[PDB]
Amino acid sequence: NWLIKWDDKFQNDTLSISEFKCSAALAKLGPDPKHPPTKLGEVLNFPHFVAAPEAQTECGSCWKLRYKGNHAFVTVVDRVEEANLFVGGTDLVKNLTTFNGAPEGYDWGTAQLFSAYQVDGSCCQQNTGKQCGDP
Repeated sequence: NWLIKWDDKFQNDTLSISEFKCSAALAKLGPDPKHPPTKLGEVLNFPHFVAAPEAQTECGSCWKLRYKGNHAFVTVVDRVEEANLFVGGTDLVKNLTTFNGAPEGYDWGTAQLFSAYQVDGSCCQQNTGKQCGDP
């Protein structure tokens, strides 16, 4: 029963990574794992980013989301404290939750997902060593 809502925060390239509750994990999620990104725009997989609840999702984890016949791979970069809720960047959500031209999720602002599950971080461009493939 995952929901997704959208918020411009998660595609705001200019925001300091300090503004996200996953800031420590974000520091390690630049294209150089030694030189922290300072801004959200520099983090791997930007802007397919979501806030998601602690315990259910780990900071920096990669999740495959499905809506109808669409899917996306998203990095958890912040927290919301509502169970089963993702809040994603506007364009991410708009694209995931458009069905045959109708931006269902975006226009309503909340959409229910068909499914969400964590996948290997390579799906979110992280250097795990593995190939994303087709999870």
